Amino acid sequence: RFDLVYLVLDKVDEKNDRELAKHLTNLYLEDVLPVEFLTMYISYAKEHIHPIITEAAKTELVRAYVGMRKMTATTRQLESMIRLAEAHAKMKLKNVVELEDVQEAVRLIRSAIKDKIDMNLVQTGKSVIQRKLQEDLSREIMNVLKDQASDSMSFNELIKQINEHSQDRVESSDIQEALSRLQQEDKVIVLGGVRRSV
Amino acid sequence: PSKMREYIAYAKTKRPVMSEAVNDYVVQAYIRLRQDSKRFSFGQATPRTLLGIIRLSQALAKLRLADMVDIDDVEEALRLVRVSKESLYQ
Repeated sequence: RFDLVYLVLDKVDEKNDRELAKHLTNLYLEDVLPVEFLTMYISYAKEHIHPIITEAAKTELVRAYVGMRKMTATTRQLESMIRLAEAHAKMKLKNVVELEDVQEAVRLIRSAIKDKIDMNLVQTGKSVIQRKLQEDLSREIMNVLKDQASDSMSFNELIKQINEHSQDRVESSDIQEALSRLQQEDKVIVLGGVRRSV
Repeated sequence: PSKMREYIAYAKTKRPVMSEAVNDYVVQAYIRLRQDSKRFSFGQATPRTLLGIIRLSQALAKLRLADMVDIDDVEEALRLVRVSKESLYQ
């Protein structure tokens, strides 16, 4: 729901850090619009200026959204372009949304997404390796069912066997999260722990 | 024990002001510590640590009752920063 996220993280490259130190010590070595003009300018722009959307700029808006979607984008991004172009027209005091603010909003949102949407803290590699570990746990449950009649097993020993036998080492929480997925699909039953396959 | 409390009051009374070439050396030393921050304790050099280095610099300017901050004073202050780095190691 945040319209813009800004990665402030950066690494030292000694280019302007000398300039930052010099002007930071220049307040010790020595003693653009004014802030009150900014305050009255925002106060005049927020209520006395009413931009409108033209029918022309919507075509560039929709082909820009088509370009974003086939690159990765949601409709919240498009409505962010709409309100960003409205805010730029509020700044320019023209009371009209032109072409230029639309491409400026597209550029700014594009730079935000530079930093299939992969939201919900989910990457597609984790989204497929969860099902891969579910299949590996099903194979291990089938091997345990071939080994013994009882399908109930301890969580730590079965998790260690699944981590050693299936693939490279992953988190122990991922296997039990896939087992909770299988609880939701009702393929496997849990007690507690005890994990009984069907 | 009676003698320190007036000497530190005088040290608070002078408030020295430092020169520009010493500030250039401070800029070079800050660049060197950012290069060391490129190089275990994660703790890197910040602009706030640069202000701290400045604070140590005029603290020793206050103690020697001096009007300029000396260059060897600055490098001994950055040596104390290296001592803090050695403390971060051990």
